[PDB]
Amino acid sequence: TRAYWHNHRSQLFCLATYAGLHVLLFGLAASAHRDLGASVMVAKGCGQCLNFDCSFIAVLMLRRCLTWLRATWLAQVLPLDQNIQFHQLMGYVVVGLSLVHTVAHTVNFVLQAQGSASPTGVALLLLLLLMFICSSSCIRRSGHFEVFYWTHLSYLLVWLLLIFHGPNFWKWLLVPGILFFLEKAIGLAVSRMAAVCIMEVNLLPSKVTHLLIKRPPFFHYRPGDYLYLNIPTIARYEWHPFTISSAPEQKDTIWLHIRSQGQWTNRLYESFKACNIKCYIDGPYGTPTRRIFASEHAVLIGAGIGITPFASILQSIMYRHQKRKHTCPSCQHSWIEGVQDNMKLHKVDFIWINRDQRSFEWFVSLLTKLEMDQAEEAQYGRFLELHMYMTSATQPGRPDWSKVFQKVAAEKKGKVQVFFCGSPALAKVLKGHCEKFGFRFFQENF
Amino acid sequence: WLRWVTQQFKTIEISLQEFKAALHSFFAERFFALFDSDRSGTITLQELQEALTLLIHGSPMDKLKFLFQVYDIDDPDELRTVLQSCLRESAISLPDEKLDQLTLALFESADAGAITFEELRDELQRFPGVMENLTISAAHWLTRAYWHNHRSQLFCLATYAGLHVLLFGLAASAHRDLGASVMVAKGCGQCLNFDCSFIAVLMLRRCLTWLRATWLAQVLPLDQNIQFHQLMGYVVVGLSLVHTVAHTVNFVLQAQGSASPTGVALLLLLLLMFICSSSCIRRSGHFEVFYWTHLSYLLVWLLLIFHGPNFWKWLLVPGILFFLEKAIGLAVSRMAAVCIMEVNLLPSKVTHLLIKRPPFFHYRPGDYLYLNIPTIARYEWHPFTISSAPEQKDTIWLHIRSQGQWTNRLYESFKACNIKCYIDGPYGTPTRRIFASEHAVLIGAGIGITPFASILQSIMYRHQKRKHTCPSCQHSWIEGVQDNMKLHKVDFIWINRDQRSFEWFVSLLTKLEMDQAEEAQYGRFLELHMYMTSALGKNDMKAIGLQMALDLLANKEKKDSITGLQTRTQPGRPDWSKVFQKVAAEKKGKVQVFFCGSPALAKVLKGHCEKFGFRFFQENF
Ligand SMILES: Cc1cc2nc3c(=O)[nH]c(=O)nc-3n(C[C@H](O)[C@H](O)[C@H](O)COP(=O)(O)OP(=O)(O)OC[C@H]3O[C@@H](n4cnc5c(N)ncnc54)[C@H](O)[C@@H]3O)c2cc1C
Ligand SMILES: Cc1cc2nc3c(=O)[nH]c(=O)nc-3n(C[C@H](O)[C@H](O)[C@H](O)COP(=O)(O)OP(=O)(O)OC[C@H]3O[C@@H](n4cnc5c(N)ncnc54)[C@H](O)[C@@H]3O)c2cc1C
Ligand SMILES: NC(=O)C1=CN([C@@H]2O[C@H](COP(=O)(O)OP(=O)(O)OC[C@H]3O[C@@H](n4cnc5c(N)ncnc54)[C@H](OP(=O)(O)O)[C@@H]3O)[C@@H](O)[C@H]2O)C=CC1
Ligand SMILES: NC(=O)C1=CN([C@@H]2O[C@H](COP(=O)(O)OP(=O)(O)OC[C@H]3O[C@@H](n4cnc5c(N)ncnc54)[C@H](OP(=O)(O)O)[C@@H]3O)[C@@H](O)[C@H]2O)C=CC1
Ligand code: HEB
Ligand code: HEB
Ligand code: HEB
Ligand code: HEB
Ligand SMILES: CCCCCCCCCCCC
Ligand SMILES: [Zn+2]
Repeated sequence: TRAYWHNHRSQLFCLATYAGLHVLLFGLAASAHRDLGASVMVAKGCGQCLNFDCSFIAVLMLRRCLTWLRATWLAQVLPLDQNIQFHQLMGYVVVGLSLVHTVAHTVNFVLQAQGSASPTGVALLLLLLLMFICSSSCIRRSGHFEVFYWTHLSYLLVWLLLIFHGPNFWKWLLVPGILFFLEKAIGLAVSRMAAVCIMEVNLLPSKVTHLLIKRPPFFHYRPGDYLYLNIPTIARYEWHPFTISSAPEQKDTIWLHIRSQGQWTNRLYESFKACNIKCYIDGPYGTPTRRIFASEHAVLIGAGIGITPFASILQSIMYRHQKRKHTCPSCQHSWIEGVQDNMKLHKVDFIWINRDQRSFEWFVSLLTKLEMDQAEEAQYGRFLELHMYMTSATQPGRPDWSKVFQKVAAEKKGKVQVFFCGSPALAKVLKGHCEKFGFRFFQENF
Repeated sequence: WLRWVTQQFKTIEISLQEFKAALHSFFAERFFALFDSDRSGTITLQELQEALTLLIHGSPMDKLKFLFQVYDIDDPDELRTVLQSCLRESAISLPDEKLDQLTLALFESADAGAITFEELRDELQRFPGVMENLTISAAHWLTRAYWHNHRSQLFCLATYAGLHVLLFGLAASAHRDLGASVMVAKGCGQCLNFDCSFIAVLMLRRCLTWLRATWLAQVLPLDQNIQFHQLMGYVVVGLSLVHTVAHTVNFVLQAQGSASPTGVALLLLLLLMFICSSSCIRRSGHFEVFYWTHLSYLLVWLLLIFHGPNFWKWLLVPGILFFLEKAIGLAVSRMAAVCIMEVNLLPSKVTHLLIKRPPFFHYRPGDYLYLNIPTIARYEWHPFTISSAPEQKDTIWLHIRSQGQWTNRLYESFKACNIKCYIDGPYGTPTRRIFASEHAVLIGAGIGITPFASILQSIMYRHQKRKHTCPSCQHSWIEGVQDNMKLHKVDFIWINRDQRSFEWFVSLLTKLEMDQAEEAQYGRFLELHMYMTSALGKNDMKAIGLQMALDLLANKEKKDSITGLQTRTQPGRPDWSKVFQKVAAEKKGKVQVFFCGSPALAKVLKGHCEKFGFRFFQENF
């Protein structure tokens, strides 16, 4: 659709520039070997393309530097949450190109039939087929992940073999390769790790587990800071990110809501379907959101399914709001302090738009809780308003942004803002509606 | 002891001149007069022996009689003169009315018309232990030291010299066949390829900050990068000189195209930079002229590309790193066209900027910033520590001390507002570990105590923002914790030679302490200790007499006259045993020490913390 193109705009640009660079290198090597007949030309071309891919696959799968890029607007412009299913694509392309390359050189060696390169080539083809065989989803689907890791560790020996197999290859391999080695060196046992222990585990409906891990003493995170969880019982060497779904004012534990959407998280749900186990979290990462707490009548709008950090944001807002309701220990006169200047809000909206509540029952329960929490406080003033839409049947059907925005602009609470977390098809609509009413728009990357 | 006395006497007849020279002042004159018992002006061996026996081996009554004889210049006028001489020796800069009131109080509390010697002893009896502890400061008579601090800089200098002798030998061995000329020429060629390449990667004003926060700042020096860079420049000039003379001797031996033209060009360019980048160009010149002339590093690198055939191999990494960082820094990268709200000139040539806090400017307590002023130096960017707590929402302070050519020129110019300045936002190590503790002991030794001002002001702001008062009953009560500061007490121990440029810090701590001293009746939350070690120690008889009036003035006013502080200022170095014992005596939580100073005290404090079980820290700033 038109909005499919608008959302996938930043994906199609990257895919097309990749295909363009491939055809550029292919044609460059084609021209430089036009003299040879139809077999070493395509072979040299595919060789150049393989150099490029077999080099940059690693930097495509760079873990630590990718997080640092996710914080800036760079995450806004190009999609850097897709690195895994761009990595699998570049792997498939390496396999296809290496296969056609072997076919080209074997046809050439047959035509010439009418060392260091060829044996190393056979071994390289065998290893690439090993990785492409023991790295497909059928290997992690069944509950063996360490087999996958051990087989797919052979990229090291593939790089070794390829160093003294392609003449100009080490030039390509060096910079991404040295970046990869640097990042694997920075990441050591307990560099930013912590051997925290699960204090409890719940199993909410819709196959979502609700980890209550034990808070590490010196672990301080802003609301919305995701962590990279690791559970040896499930998979020893996998590190899947997860968004902390508990307001930082939680001093005892750290929640994590882990929705079943794959092979690791499914393994987690099924395993605990049978608590104190080992976990190794890796720090708080994510965008700092002080623009919300330093605002008035913020309008948090979360669409799609990237709204787990809004649970943390809303719980932190309501905690810091309850933390300004004083009562005299003698007169019992309860008076409400004005702004604390660490949170400057006078109202909040929350418009969660989705297609259903398939996986988010914990979210709906938490929002009813935070709405009933101040429901008796609504006698003088309502702080948190909840607008939840479903668009498939709670006000069913898509909203009317003119209507809800005019309802916002109806009463005067201050400088109305917007914060958004969703599909860029809707982000520009919100930017247009937003500067129409003088609402200072913002957009969040999570 | 007779041998030491004879040696000391032989070391100087010993007239009053050599006496004052060995003793290192009107007190010195009185001592020279009272030492020669025969009033002969020269100190014989017998007179010096008797003086030493009466001072060291003499009883406290003998020392008291000697002090009384030295004090009676013939009363209040003599006491005032002696106290003035002592303060001149003690660097105690007090007002004339302050000294008058001190002399009056001393004459009131000591004279029971004239200070009687019996009355003098009866009053000195109030001084506990000072009787036996009475000892003249002149008797004080009876390198790896700075390497202990330089154990990290000398590491860098040594590895640098090693990585030069390595390249020199590597190039000399490969070309030993050439006779005595091209060997050193090619050695210097390689050393130049290294220095002219890395001298700029030393100047990373952006990546160093990221490295300044890490423990790499603890292991190797990251503040003295400018001096290491100047040193590498000096050795580039020296090496270029020997390299040109090597090639010219080679040429004249052979005579007995890129080489010669680009050689002359690089030689002249490096000489131009070495001339227009000395101290004199900025002491009495335009910082802009310095910047423009010494911008020629681009031209030097360029002409070096097609002069050293394999030089670009070196220049690849540092050149691209330098240009990457320079491109990251753009006109609105993180700059902010901040407007000075107002400036002051606090004493000791320190200027005090109040720059208007940008609306979207959030800094932790103790974050520095790279201030620039297009009026002082158009292009230089100097770092400075925010000396205003974050909870202060109106303006950002900056306490800038004249310690060079930029800051000094700033002070001079303002000595003659709404100007433009381009700060570079917050930096620095995180400081939340100071707030998440109990009875933290912030110790600031040396000249790194500007962020402790910010931290103390933020701590007191939060403390005052956890004191409540009901609008109805007016019942005032306190809270337990605010979840952003869990402290229960703070001890600020501040060692320095003198109050030279920190009287603003003094006037700030006075404010903090007295702002809650009237609440210390039920609980004291911040304890201020201030040590000016250069002041005369409480063991010196003159210093004993001076304290014998300072203490009375304190009891009269309840304010230590030196600073108006509620606490008293303790001259001399601290006995960390007693300090940590007093810390451990009371129980306010898990003690945590913090520190910012020279490693010489870092090791002492780490040893004592292991002795007393306190989790010593040392923040990097
Ligand atoms: C910052 C962030 C926070 C997230 N928080 C949550 C959360 O709280 N709850 C939740 O249910 N999901 C969350 N996800 C998405 C995802 O479900 C988990 O991150 C995790 O990747 C699931 O692993 P999986 O076994 O299902 O992956 P697979 O089933 O093996 O892979 C299928 C999908 O998972 C993605 N994926 C696989 N490995 C990774 C990886 N290492 N990093 C990122 N994506 C990966 C693939 O791109 C694809 O979309 C988050 C993603 C990100 C980027
Ligand atoms: C994080 C930090 C915070 C500081 N805060 C203060 C403060 O609040 N008040 C204060 O009086 N001083 C402070 N200084 C020290 C110093 O006075 C200033 O940093 C300032 O840069 C000195 O300028 P100058 O022109 O006098 O130096 P110059 O006269 O130009 O140089 C002489 C000395 O200054 C150093 N220096 C010169 N240029 C720089 C530069 N760009 N960056 C760092 N050092 C340089 C040299 O290494 C040498 O030690 C701080 C230093 C650092 C590293
Ligand atoms: N960098 C990128 O390229 C990014 C891409 N994405 C894209 O996000 C998509 C997520 O799938 P999905 O979440 O289904 O798509 P959406 O993100 O469009 O669904 C989000 C919600 O917005 C609602 N919505 C869309 N337009 C309007 C409107 N005009 N008025 C009111 N409500 C509206 C939809 O309702 P209904 O479902 O009823 O239409 C849906 O429930 C992925 O396909 C991915 O490609 C995500 C992030 C960034
Ligand atoms: N990593 C490094 O190499 C660093 C080095 N420095 C050092 O900072 C120094 C600055 O001069 P300065 O700050 O005077 O050097 P110091 O830090 O040694 O002097 C600072 C204060 O510490 C006091 N002091 C020193 N040793 C003791 C002790 N054993 N017991 C009690 N008090 C003590 C001094 O008292 P008194 O003056 O009375 O002796 C002085 O008041 C430079 O010489 C430099 O070497 C600075 C930063 C880091
Ligand atoms: C270069 C070479 C190479 C190649 C060819 C490849 C190829 C591939 N691949 Fe690879 N990978 C790689 C190299 C590679 N690769 C690396 C290096 C990585 C990273 C890992 C780590 O870090 O450990 C990866 C990673 C990876 C991953 C991740 C895991 C997680 O989750 O953690 C995946 C899934 C993949 C898949 C794949 C596929 C499917 C393919 C096709 C065959 N991979
Ligand atoms: C990785 C993937 C891969 C694979 C599998 C392969 C496989 C192969 N191969 Fe190769 N190659 C390659 C990649 C490859 N490859 C490269 C990259 C190169 C380089 C390119 C250029 O040219 O640059 C080559 C190159 C090459 C050559 C050329 C030589 C040189 O060194 O120069 C030849 C002959 C070949 C053959 C071959 C064969 C026969 C095979 C199978 C057995 N290869
Ligand atoms: C060519 C190369 C080079 C050389 C040889 C040099 C050499 C030198 N240098 Fe230099 N620098 C440089 C390159 C250089 N350089 C750079 C690149 C820089 C940085 C700048 C910027 O960043 O802008 C500097 C920077 C610099 C500075 C800084 C400024 C401020 O304060 O901020 C100074 C002072 C200097 C000095 C010097 C000296 C004294 C010498 C000796 C002559 N230095
Ligand atoms: C800047 C500093 C510098 C300077 C000034 C110079 C200056 C000079 N120089 Fe010199 N070089 C150099 C640095 C230099 N340089 C280098 C670095 C090189 C290279 C070395 C290698 O091996 O790398 C050379 C090189 C050179 C050579 C060899 C060959 C080529 O490379 O082409 C020669 C012959 C020369 C000469 C010379 C002369 C004659 C002069 C003066 C005029 N050198
Ligand atoms: C099939 C989807 C392709 C998406 C391409 C994403 C590119 C991510 C680049 C990440 C660089 C670190
Ligand atoms: Zn009351």
